[PDB]
Amino acid sequence: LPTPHEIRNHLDDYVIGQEQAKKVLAVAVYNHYKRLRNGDTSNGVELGKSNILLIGPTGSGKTLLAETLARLLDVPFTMADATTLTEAGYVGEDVENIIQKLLQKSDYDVQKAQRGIVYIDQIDKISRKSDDVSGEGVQQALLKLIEGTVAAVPPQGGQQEFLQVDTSKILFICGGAFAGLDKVISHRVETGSGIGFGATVKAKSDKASEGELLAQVEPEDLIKFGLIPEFIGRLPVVATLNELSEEALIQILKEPKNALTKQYQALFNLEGVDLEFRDEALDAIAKKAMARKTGARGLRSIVEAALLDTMYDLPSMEDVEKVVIDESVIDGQSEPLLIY
Amino acid sequence: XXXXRXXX
Amino acid sequence: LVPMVIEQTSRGERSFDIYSRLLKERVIFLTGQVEDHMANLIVAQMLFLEAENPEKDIYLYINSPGGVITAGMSIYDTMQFIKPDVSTICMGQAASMGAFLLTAGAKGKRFCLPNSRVMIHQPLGGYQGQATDIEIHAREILKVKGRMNELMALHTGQSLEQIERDTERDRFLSAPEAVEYGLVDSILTHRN
Amino acid sequence: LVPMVIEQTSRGERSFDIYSRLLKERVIFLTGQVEDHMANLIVAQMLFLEAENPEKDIYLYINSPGGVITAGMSIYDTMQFIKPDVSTICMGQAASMGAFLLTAGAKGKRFCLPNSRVMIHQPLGGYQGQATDIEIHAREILKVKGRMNELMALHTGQSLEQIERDTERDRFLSAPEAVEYGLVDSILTHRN
Amino acid sequence: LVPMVIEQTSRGERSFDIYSRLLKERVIFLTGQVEDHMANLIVAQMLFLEAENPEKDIYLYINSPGGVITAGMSIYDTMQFIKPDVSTICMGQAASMGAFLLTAGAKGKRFCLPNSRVMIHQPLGGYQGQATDIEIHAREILKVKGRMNELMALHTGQSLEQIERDTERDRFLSAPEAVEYGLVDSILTHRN
Ligand SMILES: Nc1ncnc2c1ncn2[C@@H]1O[C@H](COP(=O)(O)OP(=O)(O)O)[C@@H](O)[C@H]1O
Repeated sequence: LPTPHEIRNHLDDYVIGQEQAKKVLAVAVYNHYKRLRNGDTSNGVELGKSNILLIGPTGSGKTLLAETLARLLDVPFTMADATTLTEAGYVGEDVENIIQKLLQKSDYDVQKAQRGIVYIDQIDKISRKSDDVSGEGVQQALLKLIEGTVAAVPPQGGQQEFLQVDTSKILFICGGAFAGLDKVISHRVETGSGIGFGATVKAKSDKASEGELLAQVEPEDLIKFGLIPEFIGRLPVVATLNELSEEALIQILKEPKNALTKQYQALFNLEGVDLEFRDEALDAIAKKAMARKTGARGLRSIVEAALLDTMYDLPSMEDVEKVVIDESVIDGQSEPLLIY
Repeated sequence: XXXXRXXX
Repeated sequence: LVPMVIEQTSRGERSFDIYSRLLKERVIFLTGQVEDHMANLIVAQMLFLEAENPEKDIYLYINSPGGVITAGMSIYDTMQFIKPDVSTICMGQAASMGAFLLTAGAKGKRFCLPNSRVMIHQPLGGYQGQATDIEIHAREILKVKGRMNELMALHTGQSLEQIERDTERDRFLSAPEAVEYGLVDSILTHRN
Repeated sequence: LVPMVIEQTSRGERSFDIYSRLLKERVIFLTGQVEDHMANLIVAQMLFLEAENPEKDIYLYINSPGGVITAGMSIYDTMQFIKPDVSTICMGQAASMGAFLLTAGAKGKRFCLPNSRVMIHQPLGGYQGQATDIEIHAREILKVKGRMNELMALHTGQSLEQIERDTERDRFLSAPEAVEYGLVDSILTHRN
Repeated sequence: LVPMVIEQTSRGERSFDIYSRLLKERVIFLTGQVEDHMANLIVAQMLFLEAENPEKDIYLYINSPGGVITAGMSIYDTMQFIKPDVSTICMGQAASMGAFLLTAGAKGKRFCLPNSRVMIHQPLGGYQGQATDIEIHAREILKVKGRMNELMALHTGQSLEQIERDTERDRFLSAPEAVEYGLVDSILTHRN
């Protein structure tokens, strides 16, 4: 029922700074579900599936795009991690666990779990080591899984029976971050440099965005990284997040309706007290976030640690209608101003 | 009951 | 002794010598006197980079007091034959033959350090034997001197008459003077 | 012989030479006489560290009785070109050229050991030949002496006239005097 | 040739040279004449052990007929700078500079073998040139002699006047006499 323009606005409401990624997932999910409604009633039969492969920095909202999508789409969603995954029978894990995880959302799905979505994290960790149960071997097992098959699944765990569930219909989104991939593509496309005199040094570590280089990424470069070309062939769609920005972090706390700044504002509305967050206080949070190399994920630690004293003393305090936060308070050398 | 899981 | 370094790659860790690591980035080092063995080693490096990629610029750092002429001309002809632009940089000193390979680099990609020094003079030689043989070796070295001046004028842009007068004796040229002389294009004072 | 060490890492165990281990931490060793081969080796080390990290300070330990001037000037220009601050430390002795690379380090990051010793004098040379050639080589070494004194004043902060009088003959400077002379910033007596 | 040994560990078997195996246990060997190359190698070993553990004692075995003074003073300042106590042992012989590094060890952790021998004399030097230059090098070596006697008294506890008289000429000291002289603490006759 939805359209790419309608879903783009909803995605924009919760995600920002990633414009190309919205159009990729919009048209992909749009055409993916179109195939489910129409099925194979048309002349064309066995409509092939189009998988999605995301590559971007850490904490760049890759998981948020899949989580926010499940809320509007309403289909079941799961967040699997490939770090634990092992090669067909070892101590760490087996691929079978992933299949049950999706069913676990509703625990009863015959013609409903086929339309679900799955997310994978840390895909680069299984890169083929060339010096294996961690490397290439793991990829070979996922080939048949993504291509579509049926796995026996005890519904609810229990009957003397097992249920069959198709997986061709089920779309997969392999999310992950490929660190060091800039050097591989730089020598191939832009320039061989970084070590020589005339060669450009990596001066623009944070001055310029590496993202632009990632836009020119191709599957051939992924082969040198360690992945199998056969594995990448199953995921023709490609999404590339560029970077995270300091001004974006200020917008992340103001433009999204679910911003953390707005949660505290609503907390005190019922209490009958006003809340404020000046622009001079948000810019400081951006510096501390980049300092810990964590992105937006390491944001609540800075906010909750600063407002621990104010929140603890707010019920005790009386005749206080407004709260003002300053940049000095974020550093910890000052106490927030209170207005009666 | 009892799981005998070992890997070489 | 040569220090060993580790190049972090996705496939795994690999150990390289300091000279081999820079070779991977299309960088060659010209150190010491120019001889038949040292010259033949640099030629193999250029050819190896040509096959890997013929469209990426090569960087040649030169720090040498010069040497044999025939050993140096093999490098010059190679740089002109191959398609990639061989960028040249002068570190420390550039003698007669070191200066000829410096100016022979691709136009616009020649640099000299702020404190580098270039020296140019005429070919040196000698012979012992009959008078008939001395005349033969004298005519040969005269052709080389004339040939080396013709090419020097071609890349430096000066006239052949000027190169003949300036190369009669040793002539030192500072880094600023080399730019004005057409020998180089600019100076790499700081990294911008 | 060079002892081998083991660097415990998450991936596994790796064996390194003592000189290569310190190179991983942005540390370079300058030992013995300064020549074209030893000087060209240190330059490759600095560039390798620049690419790995351009924002981390580099440490250069110098223990050398000096050597060729042209070989040493290639290192000085490199330290100024690259963005990272090249910290210099004097161990044992620092001759004319070793002292020039010592003071050329980043301001505020220059140290001298409590018992180290620095020595400075004028450039040495010589020539044999016709009188016309002696005049050429004499003018060249005179420019270097003037150029080396100009740069010494820039980093030490002293006046050019003072460097000329102090560099006429050999002058030894103890560790305390080097601080008073602007050559270094402090002394690393103990680890705090 | 250096024999290879196998260090049995839980992870697996590893092959080490005899000198590298002892380095893992904070043991450094000082063999032969003290020069700039041999001295600069030991300094890197001490720093490597400092990072691995700053609270474990280091053992330094010295068997050397002495050598250059400036090369030896780099080691002395390093032992005093680092926090760990550098234990010193004399094997075979300890000359003028070998004796200065021997007594410079941590107090109470200095030993001498029952048949070892220590020798001390004044600094050696020489110069050839103008009379003005001889006076400069003479004043410098005189400062070193005075400085070396001051530090010798500090660790040995004797007075500066006594060290001056005893170091005027070669003086051999047996192992028992060294204890009475404050140079060492005890003798490691047998293992108890
Ligand atoms: N545009 C955005 N607006 C609000 N929060 C964001 C945005 N982008 C990222 N985040 C934050 O990042 C976190 C998710 O990071 P994630 O995408 O899982 O990292 P990775 O890309 O390494 O998987 C969420 O907690 C979310 O609050």
